[PDB]
Amino acid sequence: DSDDDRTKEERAYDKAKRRIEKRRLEHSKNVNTEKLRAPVICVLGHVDT
Amino acid sequence: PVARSWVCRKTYVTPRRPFEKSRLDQELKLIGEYGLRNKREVWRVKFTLAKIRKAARELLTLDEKDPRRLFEGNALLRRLVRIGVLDEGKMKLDYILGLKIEDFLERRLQTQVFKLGLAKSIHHARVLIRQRHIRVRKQVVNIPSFIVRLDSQKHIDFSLRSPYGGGRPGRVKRKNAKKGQGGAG
Amino acid sequence: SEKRELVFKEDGQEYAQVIKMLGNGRLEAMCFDGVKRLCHIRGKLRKKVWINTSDIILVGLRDYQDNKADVILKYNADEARSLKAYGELPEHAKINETDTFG
Amino acid sequence: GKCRGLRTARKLRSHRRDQKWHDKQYKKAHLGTALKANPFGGASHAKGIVLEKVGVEAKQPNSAIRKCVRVQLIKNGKKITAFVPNDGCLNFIEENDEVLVAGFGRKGHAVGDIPGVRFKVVKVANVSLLALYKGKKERPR
Amino acid sequence: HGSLARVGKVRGQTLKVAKQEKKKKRTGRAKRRMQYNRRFVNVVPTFGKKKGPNANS
Amino acid sequence: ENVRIPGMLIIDTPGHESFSNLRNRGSSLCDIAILVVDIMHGLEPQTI
Amino acid sequence: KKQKQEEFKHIAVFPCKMKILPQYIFNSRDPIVMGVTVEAGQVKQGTPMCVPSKNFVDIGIVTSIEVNHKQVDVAKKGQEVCVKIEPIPGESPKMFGRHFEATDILVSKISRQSIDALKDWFRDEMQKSDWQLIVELKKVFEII
RNA sequence: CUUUAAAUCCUUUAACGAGGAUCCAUUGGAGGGCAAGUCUGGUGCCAGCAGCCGCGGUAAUUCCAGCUCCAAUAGCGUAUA
Repeated sequence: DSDDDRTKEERAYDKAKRRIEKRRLEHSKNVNTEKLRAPVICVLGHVDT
Repeated sequence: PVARSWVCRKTYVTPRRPFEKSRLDQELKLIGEYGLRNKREVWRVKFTLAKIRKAARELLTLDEKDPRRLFEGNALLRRLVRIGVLDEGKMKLDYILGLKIEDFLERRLQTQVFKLGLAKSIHHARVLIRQRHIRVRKQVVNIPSFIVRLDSQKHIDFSLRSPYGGGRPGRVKRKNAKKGQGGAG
Repeated sequence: SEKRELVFKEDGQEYAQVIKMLGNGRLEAMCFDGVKRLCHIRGKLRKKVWINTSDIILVGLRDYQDNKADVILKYNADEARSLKAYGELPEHAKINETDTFG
Repeated sequence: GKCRGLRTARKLRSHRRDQKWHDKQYKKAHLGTALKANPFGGASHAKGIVLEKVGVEAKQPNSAIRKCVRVQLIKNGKKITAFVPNDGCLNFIEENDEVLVAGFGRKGHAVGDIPGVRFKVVKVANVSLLALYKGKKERPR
Repeated sequence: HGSLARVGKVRGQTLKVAKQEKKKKRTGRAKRRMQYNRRFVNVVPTFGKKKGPNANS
Repeated sequence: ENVRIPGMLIIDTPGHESFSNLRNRGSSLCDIAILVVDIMHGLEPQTI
Repeated sequence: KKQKQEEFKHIAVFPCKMKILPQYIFNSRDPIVMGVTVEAGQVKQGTPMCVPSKNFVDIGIVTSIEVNHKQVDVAKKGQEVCVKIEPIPGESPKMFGRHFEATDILVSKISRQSIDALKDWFRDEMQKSDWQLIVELKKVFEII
């Protein structure tokens, strides 16, 4: 059978990478509308302000 | 302060001369003729014979008619008879210094199965021992370096779970049958 | 003796001149850059040619250290003034048939 | 022995003590001067810092030039000369690098045609030099 | 020539070739028994210096 | 709307001499910037 | 760099080409008082003086540079200064009109170590005209 | 299923699971000590090898790469006491 390449070391993680970006994609398609994260504010200025 | 053992000893021994013609010649001859894996087991058989020879030399150092001399003289001779390598009629203390490596290797399980005639070749016998097919008195043994005692010589046969001794056919047989009715139907 | 092939500089060589002779099989030469270098005799040049003082010598440069270097081949008189006429050596280089005054 | 008497043993013991003390390897192994003067300080391997790359000349019958590294030790703080083992390996290292150094195998003596060098380079930049030579590992950037 | 003291010269300018077909193994059961029976049955002891198993001459 | 938020995240920032060019890890992540200005002086090159 | 100047002041000699004015001679020997105008480079204390046309014989070591009886350490190009030059100990003193005359263009005696010392750190005080003077004094002193 | 405070480890047992059975065994050497090629190609006292003798000079039984071979084997080589 010829499904993968000659060595399985560089072919075995392809299914794991396929499952981690499909988990990334599915987590981006089932999303909530309200109660989001806490935003960030960023204090900058001159000396002695 | 733990409940451990820390008790272990070396079984083989490394020879002093690393490269020599003749020593390699009969070592390779013994390995090829008795179907051994590598030189470690023949070195450990040499070490066991060296232990028995040292015990015999120490026992013959002691004078005659000492109760310790008779005690482990009878114990060592009874153990060597019970292994079966020593003949019954050679019931003497100083005959310990007159046997060699192939006498110890004759009582191996591998060559005993090979001499029993139920195996084709010595390597086929080692594979058949290794792959869980032969029981020793209703107890399967999967290892070739098993010292068969004299009382257990007449009780070596195939395992009841093995397909050779009567049982379920193997994995490739049922796969061959599944392929047969796959191609036929 | 025979007119061999006159070689130019490649990457790692420089035309030097011996100004003082060292012992123990080592040599000191004055390269035409302005700095000092210590030279070692080639194994092929161990006894075949006797390098004297005040002559043009080809020295192989060393990159990790610039104080120790190695000679390559000797130019005696005729390839010396022919390559002087080619213009690699400047006017400041004097041979003058091995004059010790400088 | 020669002094052979039944009720004498401390004369033989003191003579054996003096004759064993009047040796070379026993005197080296049982004095603090040999361990103090050792650059390794009694250790099999040690780490140091590469500061110079130089080239030493070989002996009289063997005519070549050897590539060797001046290394300053971490534990002591004095300079040595260390010789890179294999062909095409001076370009693998550069100045200001940590390096692991070990002896040749003559218990602190020069080996072969290389004068004044008794140590060799094993590991540089926490990666094996043999893997750098054989291409099994790629050099850190 | 370039220079005398450039490292990796013969390592750098040597030619490159590839490998060949994969060999097998019998864990020395016939791997060394083949040279044993070559030295015993095949190669006769000739009265001279020696006659090796790798002697391709 | 002030009830549903999970608190607030505050980032303080430098801005002395030899510090105005380290805003890569300080300004590339914070959403709402706050600029505190002194009315004695006003504009500054680092502020602009 | 102040300490580097302080212990490398003697080993660092700035290049200088100097044109001599006629008939402005006061003392001919022990020491050398001669009111000489700078035409190239700069003059500092301890700078040696030689003659190129007389197989490179040194004149002496200078002591002070005076501009209308006022001691100025550094004199630039185009100024008439008065230089007090002293003979070096261990060698014979020299006289004007016999060992050297007013028809010669005077240059400062420099060494290859001094050129290297001016090359390594003296980038600030060594200009393009001084670099051309360095090239010329390399091309006249038979040094590379 | 068993073990176990509860699992994991071992053993038993269903259904899977091998033909170049790619389900691919390396580590050091081949002048002497010291097992093992007067093989092929390249630089040719250079690069380097070498615990010790010694190999390298444009015919290298020692260097640098391919083929074969020997040593021990899931183990082998180096430095230190």
